[PDB]
Amino acid sequence: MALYVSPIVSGEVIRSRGGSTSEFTPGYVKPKHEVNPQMTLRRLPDEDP
Amino acid sequence: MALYVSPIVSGEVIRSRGGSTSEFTPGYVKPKHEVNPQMTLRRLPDEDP
Repeated sequence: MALYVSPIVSGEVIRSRGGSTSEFTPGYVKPKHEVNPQMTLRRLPDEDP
Repeated sequence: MALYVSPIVSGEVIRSRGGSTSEFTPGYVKPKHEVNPQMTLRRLPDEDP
């Protein structure tokens, strides 16, 4: 804060401030999915008969 | 989901979707009526005498 150093002593020296780092590197996602080429033979729920 | 697959273990295959039905034929209705031209001689409740 400041507290009260008297005008007869030098006083203490404050450490200024600062210093904080961090890392958040990798991440990933990959939704592979199949087309199923033999699924197209039968009738889909759509595509009215 | 496709959560978090790392990019050396490329990943797994999903099965997409599909399927539903129902059956109900037409239904039917027919209200027959008659005209019977022999009952037109007597006056209607309308058609003041």
